[PDB]
Order: sequence, then C-alpha cells, then structure tokens
Amino acid sequence: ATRTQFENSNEIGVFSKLTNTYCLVAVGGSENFYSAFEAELGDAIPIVHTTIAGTRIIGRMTAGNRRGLLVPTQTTDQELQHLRNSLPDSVKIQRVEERLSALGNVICCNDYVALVHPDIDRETEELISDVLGVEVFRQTISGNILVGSYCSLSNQGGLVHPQTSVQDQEELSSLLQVPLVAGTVNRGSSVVGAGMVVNDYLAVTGLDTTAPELSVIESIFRLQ
Amino acid sequence: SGNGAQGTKFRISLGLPVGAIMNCADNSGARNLYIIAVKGSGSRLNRLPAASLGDMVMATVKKGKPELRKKVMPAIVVRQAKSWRRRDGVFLYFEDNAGVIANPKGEMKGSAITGPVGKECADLWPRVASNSGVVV
Amino acid sequence: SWKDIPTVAPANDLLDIVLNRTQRKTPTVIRPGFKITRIRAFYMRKVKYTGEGFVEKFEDILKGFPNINDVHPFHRDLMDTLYEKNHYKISLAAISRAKSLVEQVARDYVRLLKFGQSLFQCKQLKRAALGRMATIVKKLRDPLAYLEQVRQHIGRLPSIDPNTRTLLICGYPNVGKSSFLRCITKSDVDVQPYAFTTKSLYVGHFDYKYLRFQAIDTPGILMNNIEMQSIYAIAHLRSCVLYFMDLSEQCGFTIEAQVKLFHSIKPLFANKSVMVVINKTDIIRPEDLDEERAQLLESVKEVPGVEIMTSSCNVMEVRNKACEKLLASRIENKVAQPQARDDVKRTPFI
Amino acid sequence: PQNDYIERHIKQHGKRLDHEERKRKREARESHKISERAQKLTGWKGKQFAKKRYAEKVSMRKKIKAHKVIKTGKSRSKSWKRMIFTRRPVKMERIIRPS
Amino acid sequence: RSKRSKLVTLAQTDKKGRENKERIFDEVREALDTYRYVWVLHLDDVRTPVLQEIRTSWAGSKLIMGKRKVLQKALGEKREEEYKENLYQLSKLCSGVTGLLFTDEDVNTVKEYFKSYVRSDYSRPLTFTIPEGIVYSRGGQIPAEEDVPMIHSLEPTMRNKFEIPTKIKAGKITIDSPYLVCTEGEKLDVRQALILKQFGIAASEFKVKVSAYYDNDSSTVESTNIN
RNA sequence: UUCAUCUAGACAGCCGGACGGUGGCCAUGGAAGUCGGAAUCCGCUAAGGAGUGUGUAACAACUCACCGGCCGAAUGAACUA
RNA sequence: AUAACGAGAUUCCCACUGUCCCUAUCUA
RNA sequence: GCAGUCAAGCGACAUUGCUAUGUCGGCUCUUCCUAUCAUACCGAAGCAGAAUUCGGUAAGCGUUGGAUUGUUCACCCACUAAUAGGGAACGUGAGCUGGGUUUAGACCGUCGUGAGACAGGUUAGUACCCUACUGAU
Ligand SMILES: [Mg+2]
Repeated sequence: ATRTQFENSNEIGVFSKLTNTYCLVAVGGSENFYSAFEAELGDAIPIVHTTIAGTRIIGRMTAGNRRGLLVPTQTTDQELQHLRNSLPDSVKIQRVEERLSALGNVICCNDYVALVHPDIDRETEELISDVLGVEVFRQTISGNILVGSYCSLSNQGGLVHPQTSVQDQEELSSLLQVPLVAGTVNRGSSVVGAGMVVNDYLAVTGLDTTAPELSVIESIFRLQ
Repeated sequence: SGNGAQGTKFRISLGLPVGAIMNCADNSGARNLYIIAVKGSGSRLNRLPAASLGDMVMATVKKGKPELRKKVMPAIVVRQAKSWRRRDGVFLYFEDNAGVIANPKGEMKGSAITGPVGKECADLWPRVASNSGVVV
Repeated sequence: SWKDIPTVAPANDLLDIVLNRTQRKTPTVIRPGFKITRIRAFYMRKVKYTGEGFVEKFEDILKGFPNINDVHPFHRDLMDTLYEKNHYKISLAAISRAKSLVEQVARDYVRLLKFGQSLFQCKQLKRAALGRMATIVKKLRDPLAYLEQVRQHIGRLPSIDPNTRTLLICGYPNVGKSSFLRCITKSDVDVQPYAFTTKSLYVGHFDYKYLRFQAIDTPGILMNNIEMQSIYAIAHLRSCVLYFMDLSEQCGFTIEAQVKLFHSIKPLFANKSVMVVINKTDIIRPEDLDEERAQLLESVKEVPGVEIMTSSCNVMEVRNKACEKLLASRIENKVAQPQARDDVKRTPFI
Repeated sequence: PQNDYIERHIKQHGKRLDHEERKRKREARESHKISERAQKLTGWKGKQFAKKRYAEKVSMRKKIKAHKVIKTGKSRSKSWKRMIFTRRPVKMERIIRPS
Repeated sequence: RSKRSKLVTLAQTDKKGRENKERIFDEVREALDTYRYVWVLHLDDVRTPVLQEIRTSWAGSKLIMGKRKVLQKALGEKREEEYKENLYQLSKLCSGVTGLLFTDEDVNTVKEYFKSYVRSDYSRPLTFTIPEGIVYSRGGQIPAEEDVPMIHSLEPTMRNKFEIPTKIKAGKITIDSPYLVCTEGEKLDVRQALILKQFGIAASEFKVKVSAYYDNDSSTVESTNIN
C-alpha cells in the first residue's frame, strides 16, 4: 500500500488506471503523479501518458485487464494509436461503440470475472467477455448501479462501498470468487472504485486514506 | 473556482442566468432546480449572474420530494442546452439543460447520475465523473 | 482550542478606534443653511453608526469568548482554576450590561434627535450621545483588560477530547515524567531536574495499533491551582492514569511519601485503569529494595487493579501495556468468503 | 501553541543576532521620531498627538513627587396646530405633546 | 531646542555634594594631629569587603580615604601652604587613589602588616582555554561533572561584548572550537578582563602598597616604599 | 531671567567600587534587591537605596542612584519672548 | 333607507414574450 | 449633564455615583475629494502556522445581482478581493420618469344650522438662435 495524490485530487482512480501488466495516468499537471508509480512499479510494466476524449478522467472512461483494454467512442484516433504503440501486443485494445461511454464506471472487472451495468447491450457484453477473457455478469452492489465506481476488484480480493448489505456482500463474493470487504477510502469516501486503484501486488490511494483504511486494503488484497 | 475543482475553467457561453430552471439528473429525488446565484461570478452593474457547464450554483428545489424544498444547497450544471465552443472544434449543444446537487466538498448527493453528462463538467469534477454513467 | 478569538482592546483604545472609525467613515461637513431635515438626518446617521460600531465590537467579545458555564467537567474545571470562573462570568455579565446600555442609549437618542429644530440642538444631542457611549466604554476598563489576558492565555491552551483514548502521566515531580513524555511522543518539554519543570498539562500525540493516542504529563502534585488542575483532569478524564514513582534518592521526599500520596489519590485512580511505573531503574537496580522496605510496594499491591513496571528513561513496553490496559476497559465499555465456486484454483498474476 | 511556546523557543534559541542592538538603536531614535512627529502629523492627528504628549508630561509632573407651527390636512395654509395621558382628539387638541 | 536628554531616575539616593568633601578635609586635618604615624597608601582597585576587613583587622585606628585632591588640600600641595612640618613633601608623593591609616603602634609593624597582607584579586596571568564543547559556568577551570552549564540569559553578553562566537542550538551555550581568552604573563584587555571576571577566575592576588610614611615627632616624611 | 555644581577639578567619555547583619517579617513549592503585603533599619565608608530597572523557576549575573580616580573649562535645571 | 353584469379599484397562477441579462438586423 | 473631589498655572490633565409635518427617488451620464471597504508597499499586536486587530503614505482601478418599500424612516438573501463615505443648485423637468407632492369630478370619518373645512383614508386626471461638446471642410 502506497499513498499518492493527483495535482490536488485524492481520487486516484479518476485520473489513473492500474492493472497487473500496464498502468494509465493523466498527462495534465506535472510528472509528480507519474513518478509515484515509478517508485513502486519502476519499468517492470509500461506506464503511458494517455488522454481519453481530451479528458483527465481516463481512469473512469476506460476499463480493462491484463488481457485487453477498452475505450469509448469519444476517444480520438490519435489516442488509440498512442495506446496501441505504448502497450505490448499481449494487451488488446478494442474501440467500444456502446451507448454508455463510462467504461471505467460501468464495468468493474478483474483478470477472471467482470461486472457490468445491466443496461449494457448483450453485444458489448460479449465483446467485453471475449476481449478480456473473463466471465461477465449483470449485477449491482446493493442498488449501486455504477459498479465501476463503488467497487474495486482484483485477483487477490475486492472492496465495496460500506452501504453494501451482508446478503449483497455474500452474493458478490460468491459471484466474483474472491474475498470482499465493505469499507471506506480517502477518509470515509464511499466511492471506493474511483478513490483508489489496486492490482494483485500494488494498491494506490489518496493521501486522505487513514491508517485503518490502509490496513484493511492491505489485508483484503493480501499485499503484505 | 470553488472547492472541488481540479483545474482551470474553460470560457463557455452563459446558458443559465439567475432564476433559470434546470432539470435534475440524480436519484436524490429532486426534479427541478431554481438558480438564485452563481458561485465564482464577478457581479457587475446590470449583469445577471449566469452559469454554464461545469459551474457550481446555489439553487432551491422547486419540484420533487418536499423535504428538499425551501433549502438552498450547491448544485453543479451537467447540461447547458446552449451552444458552447469546444476546443475539439465542434459547436455542440445538449437537448435539455440539467444540473445536479452536491455539497461544497464536491460529493454528490445522489449515488448515480442519469443521462448524458457534459465533458467540461465531468472532467472538472471527479465526483461527477465517478457518479456519471455517461460522458458526452 | 479557542484561538478563533481575534483580540479585545482596552476601554481607551476601543473608544478611540470606534470614534476614529465613525469620524472617518460618516460624512463630516454640514452647514446651518441646509434644511433642518438634512442636519437631523446627518446627526441621526452619525449616532446610529457610532452605536452600531460600539455594539459590533462587544458582540465579537461575548460571542467569541466561550461561556465557561458547563462547557465540560474537564474543560470547565481547568477554566475555573485558571480564570476564576466567578470573575469570568462577572466580567462577561458586565460586558453584556455595557452593550445593553449602549444599545439603549443609541435607541433613545435617535428617537429624541428627530425632534431637533436647530443645528446647535442636534449637535448637542449628538455630542451627549457620544459622551454617553464613551463613558459606558470607559467604565468597562478592567473587564476588557482582564479579557485581553484571558484571551491571550486561552488561545494557547492544549486541545484534547476528554473521551478519547489517552493516558495521563501522574506522580510526584522530579521523578522523570517529563523525559517519559518527551520520549514516548514528539513534544518539546523541559527536562530540568527541579520539581516544577512542567508548568502546565503538556500534551503529545502518538499512535498505537492505528488508534490515535496522546500522552498528558501532570504539572505535579504534593490546594494550589497548579496541583488542583491535574486533580480535576484525573477525576473527569476517562484516560488511563500512569502513576510514575521515583525509586532513587534523587528526590527530597522519601519513597513512603509517594506511596502515601498514591493511596490518597487511590479513590480517583481506582476506577480509571490504574498502573504504577517505577522510574530511574538505571541507577538504583531495584534489587536493592530490601524486604525491610518492600512492604511499601506490597501495600500498593493490596489493590488488584495496579502493578509495578520497571522502566528506564522498557520505554515502549510501558506504552504498550498502558494501551492494552486502556483497551481492556474501553472494549468492555464499547469478511465475506468466496466458496471458490469450483474445485479449480486460480492464482493472481504477479 | 502548548503553554508559552514562544518563551520556551526564545529560551532554547534566543532572539535574533542583531535584535538587542536594533532595539537599542530604535530606543535612541525614539527621541528624534517624537520630535519629527510633533512638526509632522498634520490635520486632526496632530491634535491627538499633542494632547497625548501633554498628558504624558502631566504624568511626569505628577510622579515628580517621588518621595412650532404645524399645518394639517392637504394644504399648507391651515396653520392651526402647535407642538411643544389620554391624549385629546386630534380634531379637538390644538397643542401636540410628542410621546 | 536640540539638546541631550537626561536618563535620570527617581532614585532613593542623592549626591553628597561639596559638604562631604569639606567635612573629610577637616577630619583629615584633625587626624593628622590626633595620631602619631601617618601613611600614604595606594588602593586604586580593591573590593569593599577587603577594605572593611582591613578596617577591623587591627586595634583602634582610623583608615581615612577620600578624593585625591581633597587629601592634597588637607595635607597642602605647597611648602608655604603645608599644614604641618614638611607635610608638603608627603602630599607630593600622593599620585594614585590614596588612603591614610592613622595609627600609633609601631612604624615597623604597619609596614610589616602591609607586606604580609595579600588577598585574591581579579585581572582588571596563566593562559586559559575554554572547553571545545558546552561552556560551563567556570569556563572549564573545574571538572564538568561538578560545574553547571552557563545560563542562556548571558549569551548576548558573550556575543556582543566578549567577541566569542557563541551559538545556541540546544541552548545550553556551546562553541564550535576552543577559544583562547588570555595569554601568558600579559595585561589583559578590558574585554578579556571582563571575560575572566564573569568566569570567576580570580587567579590574580592583591597586596596593599604604601609609598611613604610620616610621624608627628620626626617632622619629616618617612620615605619607605614597599608593596 | 533665576538657581546649582565649578582649576583643592562643573558635564560628556574611560574604566574600578557599589559592602556585612540579612536568603529582613508574612504568606512559598519556589519570590535570595526585584510575582506580592506592611515597610526601609543597624555596622563601615569616599560612597552604596532591606536596592531604579534587565533577568533565570530560585540564585546568580548585568545594570541605575552614589563614590574613586584619568579626561581639563564651563557645564546642568527651570522659566521668559 | 348576495348570482349575473363592469373601458370600476387592488392581489395572485398557466401560456407568453427584447422589460431585462444584451443588445443586433431589416423594410417605407 | 447634575452635585463633588486635588491642583501645575492663572483652572488644563486626571478623579467620585446614573444616564420627526417634510416632500425626495431612480435610469442613464461625466468629473472631483480621502476621513482607504478591496488591491500595492510597510510597522506594532501571544504573528508557532493559518486566520485576524490597529496604525503610515498611497484615489489607479474595483466597490455588485436580488425579497422590499411611491417613499422621506430603512431591513434582509447571495456572489465577489470588497461590495467604503461624500461633492458638482444634497448635478442631471426644452433628458426621461410626475413615481410623491398640488387645480376642475367623485366615495367614507369629524365638525360645521348651512355653504365648506380637514386630524384625515380612497379614486382620475395636457431648440431651426448663440456658445460648449462630439465629428467634419
Ligand atoms: Mg523534572
């Protein structure tokens, strides 16, 4: 577990996306945010200065795993070309023409299982399943429609927003086949998915994250 | 710019002056918002404060759950419905002007946002983007 | 803390500032040839502005100053012992009375001034109102002078939550409690050998098991206000009490005196997770505590809720045991599983 | 914060290396500054400065002992009433006593 | 109008004026005949307790001090104006801060006592060096285990006047290197003398000295000079 | 204009002394010349105030009144227009 | 000695609109 | 202010108890003053940081949108760095508005024998000359 910050935003997940084989960060501001990942990731996996539709919220406009990456229609051809160049052939890049461009919020997924907004058409669901090679299910966390913003998942474990009920927690844990814990991040923030980015060996959250929150994140994700 | 903004604000056309009615876009139970003032606007003689996409305004709920009426809380405009200059080089406008209610810290009252959300508002407000299922 | 109070000026300075502000802001030039309505409005506006200026300053004092009446048993007792709560309330009431008198004068003279028929009459009425306000402010000299000092003192007081998990370092002075406080937590406090090094309840923060903690060192107890301040903190705070005792001959008072004092304060300690710590172990080797005087510790042991800790300044052991003792009382007073969905195991990709 | 830090910090580190000398120089310059201010500080400020200086001299001297026509209705020509307890009817009373 | 202002304060003491000098002149004149032997001592610098101890260290006698010019007037600064036989010569030898010990026991005894009278004195000596670390109250002349660190209040005095480059971090006064204060066998400067006095190093010793003596029957100056 | 000290030494400046009973009686945990109350004397001086202020928790030390010398001729206070 | 009705006096709601934000253009 | 208190001078400073009978207001416009609300530069304040008080020069700029008064009386919400006080016949009727004041009609209350009046409330009401300035031969 490592503490970092955007220019001044503690919602790391909004401006960055982290996976087991690649990471994405916003280009705005300075390289202080970029260097934070280097301290922990170094050059083991690529780190790409990429924008999506000209926004700095690439962490929420895109979703993917070590096997593939997805971008919305608003992404310009230049951004797609840069992403293709800056990532290995083992990481697929597929443009998505879905109605809901918020892939990062609509889709919450790990290397094995994925959750999507039920409004997503079956065609895009099949595309996500094929590109990412993961099981895709239509589910919500205790009525939270945006699974990608209220949930965080990884091969080691996952974390959901505190309002999740015990029955919902059990159902989601059974479906995703990984341990889950209901808690807050960034000093009581309920948007766990957007607050922090986590992978199988590295969790990055905002400075506001309290020590109990960091300990819970480490324990659930088995980072130490 | 008020608290919660993570960057400079683009110069865009003024869509909603004081007293403009904008539809709600969150599950907080409110349906319409009445703008009484615009935060960060420099008042000048004869010039009615006006907001735009991504702006934070103070409004009182006129229709919806009565519990939210008669109280003024900060609101963020998600749709402008007036053509504004996008740096990509397109004069785009939304079908209907709409806004969302949030605290000064930028936390969204509603767990999720419904309908399209302007890029210039989602980008400036991380919480809006996180709680928005559609961008542009 | 109550640093929000900006300042309170003395009566003379307050009056001078108010009068200068009223003179500079409001218009100053009027002529007898102007309509009587113009002169009346001018003088009434001047009087109203002066009254409002006097009233607003008093409001910042009454509202800014925290009313000592039953703020909290811990804070209230310390404030009473530091500022003579009776005197504090008397001064606040006097300031409220002065503000009420100023408001009454402003309301009355404005009502009287509207009947003026000449420039001289209106000028005299305005001067009388200003003199009334000035005299009322002047009579408030001593309350404002005392409030300036109490504001300067209160603004630098330590800030603590009585119900938070904490431990109070207690015992006789010159034992070494200052060194223990300085080492356990980051806090700059004198470590001089004389028995009154600590003038107030110094505080310092430290963390244990992710739980916020802060240690408070007593000024010393052997009633004097300084000694009484620690007693009121002990009686009202839920914090654990850490009675430090010096076993070495580096204290004028004998060992028996420390044990007798601990027994005397036993009723206050007993229900607050008492723990006894022996200090200066580095130069005594308590093994020298022969059975002829070992009865002193046995008497302390008569209460099952206390124990003796040998520390030299074990520095972290004492903190850990104190935290455990506090948790023992506080807890009493206070994840999902996958099922694996299959027999095939999937491992993380590192 | 925490109970007279300023005094403790001064004890631990002292004042500026040129603080006492500057204070002495300012004390010496006080006489020249006072003399200049008497000629300067025009306007009302001069009056207050002179009054305070004279009061200061008074303190030293004390310490030396060490050991109406009113018109009614919709017309200005009806100058009937006058102005100076069950007030009489207005149509009947001729002299008005304000409350 | 531009004139120097006075820093006078309402003290509890006032100048004695010319009356005291005139009274002392008459007292000296009377003592010149009351007692047999007279002496012209030198006490340019002596602590008051030393003088008080001297005033009681011998039997009934009068130790007379005062202004040098007043004493010369009492004795007379001219042969024609001399008060007593050849008293002008005795006054001619009065150079520094002089005092007269009027007594009649023995001429030899007084000079012997002056020779044998020795007491500690300041430098106004052997070289001294300040310790290379924290400076103690005695400046390292005694073991640090017994002395106490210097009070931080006097550090400005050390810096501004004594010239020592003192610094205060962990405000117990400390210096970056040992500082040489005094050399071997030399008249210390005013700053060095003040530094030694502050440290309490009273290495020097003072012994009373007399330039000449006089007797009421000898009618001449006893030109005996001892220190 | 009048006092007040002046070549047996006026003021500026330099430096030395500025003492013992006594760390005076009360309150004190400390308060020793100084956070405070009433007091304010004895012994020796050329002088030295139970101490004018700075001051370390007390001390201490520094420093004021006062005195000693070297500096060598007017200076200092108030008032008047 | 109170229904209808009114170029009667005043208050409010829907639509509305250049009265205004902020003015711009045209025709004789 | 009333009634005292002592006392440098010929009574200063300090000191003792309580204590609307008028119509001006608003939209635009230009200029001026500082007795500085905000902005620049500084000093003193228990200024540890943050925030804040006062004081010194400095008028260039900025000093608002609204519930609401015909209003003279004058109170609140919000933004903003702040929403400071005044003058130019308390500028601005051949600039506008007549909003309010004030003719001729009419309704209600008092008095008056009466005609009528009000202590009063309501209703409806009639520059093409010279110079200055802006442009231009
Ligand atoms: Mg100690």
